[PDB]
Amino acid sequence: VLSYYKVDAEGKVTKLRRECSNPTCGAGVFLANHKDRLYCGKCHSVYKVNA
RNA sequence: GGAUUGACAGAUUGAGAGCUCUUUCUUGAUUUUGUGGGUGGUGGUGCAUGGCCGUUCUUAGUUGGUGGAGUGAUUUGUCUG
Repeated sequence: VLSYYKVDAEGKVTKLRRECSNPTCGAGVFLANHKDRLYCGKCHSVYKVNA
């Protein structure tokens, strides 16, 4: 239950909740929307400059 | 269509222990809940024990086989100098 799919008609999908440009990962781990911060969960402090 | 785990920051806390709360993120069969059953315990019992030690005892004492005495417990042997 992670309802951030953003699937449209046409059979096109793009990703809600813009995700991490993590060097550790292949850009699959999703960031996390808080106030004054968007937060990575795998590397639990990476890429935190505000929205 | 998720068992569960972990986490920046803020509150919080002596304490960048998220322990617990807000925000959501992270991981994904290992765990988690209950039952039985275990493990651990510088917890009790030293009067339930082992082992070790100390002491009786820095002394010269202890024992039995065959015989003898004695109904016997026991004694002689292990002695008078």
